Amino acid sequence: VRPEPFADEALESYFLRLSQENGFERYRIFSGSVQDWLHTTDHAAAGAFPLELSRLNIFHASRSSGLRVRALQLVDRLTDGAPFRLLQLALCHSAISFGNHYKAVHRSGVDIPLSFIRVHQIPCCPDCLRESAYVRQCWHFKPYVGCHRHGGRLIYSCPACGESLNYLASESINHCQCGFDLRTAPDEIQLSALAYGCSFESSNPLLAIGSLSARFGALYWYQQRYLSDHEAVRDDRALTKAIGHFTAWPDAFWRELQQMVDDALVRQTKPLNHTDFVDVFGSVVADCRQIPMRNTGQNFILKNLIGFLTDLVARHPQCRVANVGDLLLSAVDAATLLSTSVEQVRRLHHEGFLPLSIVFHLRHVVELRQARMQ
Amino acid sequence: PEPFADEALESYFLRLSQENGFERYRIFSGSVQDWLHTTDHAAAGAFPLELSRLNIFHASRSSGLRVRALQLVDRLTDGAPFRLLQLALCHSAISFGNHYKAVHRSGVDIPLSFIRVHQIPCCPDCLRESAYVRQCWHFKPYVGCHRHGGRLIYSCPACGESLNYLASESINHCQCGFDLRTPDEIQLSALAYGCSFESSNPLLAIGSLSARFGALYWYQQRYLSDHEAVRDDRALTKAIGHFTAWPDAFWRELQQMVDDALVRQTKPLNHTDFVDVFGSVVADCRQIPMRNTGQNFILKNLIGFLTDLVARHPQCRVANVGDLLLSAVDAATLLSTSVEQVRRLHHEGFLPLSIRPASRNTVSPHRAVFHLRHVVELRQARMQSHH
Amino acid sequence: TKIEIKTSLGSTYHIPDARRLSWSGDWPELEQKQLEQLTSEMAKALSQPD
Amino acid sequence: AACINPQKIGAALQKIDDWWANDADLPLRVHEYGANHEALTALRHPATGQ
Repeated sequence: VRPEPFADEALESYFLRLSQENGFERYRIFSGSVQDWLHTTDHAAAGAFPLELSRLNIFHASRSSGLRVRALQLVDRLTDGAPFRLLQLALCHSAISFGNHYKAVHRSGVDIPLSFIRVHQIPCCPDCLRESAYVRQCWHFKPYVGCHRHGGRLIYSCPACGESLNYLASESINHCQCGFDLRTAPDEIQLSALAYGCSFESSNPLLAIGSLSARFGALYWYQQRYLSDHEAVRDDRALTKAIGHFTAWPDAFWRELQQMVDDALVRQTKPLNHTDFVDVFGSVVADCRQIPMRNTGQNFILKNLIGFLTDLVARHPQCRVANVGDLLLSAVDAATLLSTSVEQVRRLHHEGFLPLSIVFHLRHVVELRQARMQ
Repeated sequence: PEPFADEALESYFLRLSQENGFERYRIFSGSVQDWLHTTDHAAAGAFPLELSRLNIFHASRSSGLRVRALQLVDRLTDGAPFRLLQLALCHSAISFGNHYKAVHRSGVDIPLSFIRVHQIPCCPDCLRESAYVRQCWHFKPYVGCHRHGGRLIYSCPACGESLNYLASESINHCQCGFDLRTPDEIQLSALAYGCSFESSNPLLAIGSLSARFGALYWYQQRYLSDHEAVRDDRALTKAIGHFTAWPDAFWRELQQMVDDALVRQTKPLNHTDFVDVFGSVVADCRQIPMRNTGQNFILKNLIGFLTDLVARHPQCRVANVGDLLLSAVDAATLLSTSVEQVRRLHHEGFLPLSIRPASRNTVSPHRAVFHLRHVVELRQARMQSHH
Repeated sequence: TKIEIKTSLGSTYHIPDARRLSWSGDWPELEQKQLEQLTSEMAKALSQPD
Repeated sequence: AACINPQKIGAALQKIDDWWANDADLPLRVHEYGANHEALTALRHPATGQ
């Protein structure tokens, strides 16, 4: 009794369509029936299937998700004609959240940082809804401002009259509660709309990464460092700010880093060889851990920092007076710049590759990196 | 002398001594060991003369002192601090499964057993172009060559006298012999020196070299149980064909033993150990050194299978397959994480414990205690990543 | 399942069907209300003597 | 006649402890150590200071 499935839609949308095709008038009546059906075979599973649509998704459940998944499998099985798992339609907690880098949710190969998930209102697009009325998954991601098809400019949060749109809350696909048919009625916004499918043309900017999880990583880093939202809600600011930043980058990144360390010298009250690397560089190294890729060809932020640090030390060789390059790094920090582990750094100290300052100097790390790690 | 991109550490040193005219034993002892002694006493004490003994993975504890000797050479020969160290074979920090010794050379780790310690062969068709013993010969899984018309590496008995280059340090000729200017699958087996493949349909045809090495080690213990007969070429040559239908054969091997195990059942299944049915196939997944699923393809297929097995056997009044007990070290392997993390996961209540222990005691890592269906579900639910 | 409650202060409460009320969630109308009324009587029973 | 024991009714009523670990799940029966019988563990083990 299943409906046409699509590859680009949200789990909640599938369920609404599924119930309607069976002659159920309202979701609450349908879910009432299902929760009761389950009590004929597995009571723990039944206790894991809530009646209200807004909490149907897996990412919502803290320690009972185990039972919730089971419940979903029973639905697949009991409804006739079931060649396809519905488990491919929903968010799960992602494994990369360990260490609290940030929270993230997983879907079919891409990790999405949690902060990019919409919560209270849901935009939609009428030129797509007339063709096939179901809700697309990409509409739940904040970066997706503007539709990538049909011109797609200026997608609304309020269709008509006095009310914003939220289809989960009012349980409805084609109409809002005041009765407006949702289906009736700048140029660069597309540079973000394309996050949908990446699909970029060759270009000069750093954001020419083919890995989707890394593209999101990059956007998150930028938001976290510049679009701080101390002052504002960021509806689309990224479209006019991020594109430029990652286009003037051959210089823009060096200017920021070069100013930061010069600025540091001006305020360098204390003898420099007792100052931490972080005291001058502000943990930009730790932030390099936010991008999910570790190899140099994808993690361009770390790659450019090494460029800069190499020349910074190279202009400042060892002399009688503490100078740039005599800043201290931990084994964890050297391990990060050296693309290695902590125990391997300990071995490198133990085997004599580098000395201890009491803990390593920046010159020691850059020199050891250029000297032994190519 | 400049090093070659693919040169062994011992080859370079032999050439160096000879290039400076230090051809004889006594001057080899001298120009090497006595000079080192006169720099400092430690560079010599750590430095035995015989060539086989010179490399790190032959060494004991005082490696740093041997390195100092390499560093003295780096100064004498106008080098760079890691010019030689990029070539040396050292002790891996990675166990490569079951506490095996494994040896590390600039990014590739090769299990101790694949090092061709004795009887190094050679290929005259490349030696005539640049005469230096080259790397990728010291590997057991390597017979024949790429290029040169293929054929066989010319093997040890060149002329009624066994050959190698270490007990008798000449390159073109050895001992009594002359200047040595003397079946279509091995050229594929040959690709342990590099990968270079396209249209890689088999699961053995893609990846970094360390993985390609691990896959062979696994195949060997599992299907070449026959005692070593130094069929070094022929024994391994067959592994490639074997993997060509893997996506569809591995599962049948696993299915066969579910049924053969079942008919020998003596206890209700919910008190049966997972191991009694599957024979540690899980532990073997630890011989490939990588932890994540997208690279360790052997583990990836085993999990695929177990997920399906549970799916076709839902819970009912009589116990069935899927209720088997796992130990702490087994969940750690299936969940792609270290053991201490499982203890933390238990403590927060994300999974149940099925056997009640006695008081004033502890449950050890080897004790079987979680149900299979509980682990499979938890992993799908909260352990996925971009890997 | 139908649940009926009487108290010593003269109140009566009636849940026509107890099978649908969760730990977490908003209760249906007229039922949410009796939860508030019962909460008040008990809040007193717990806090004021005699 | 068949019956349910007093404390068995009582154990059900007082099961309203979900203040630990910032994860509500289902509530525990109030216990000085946060005992959880189903999982054979304890949520407010003295080792945590909770």
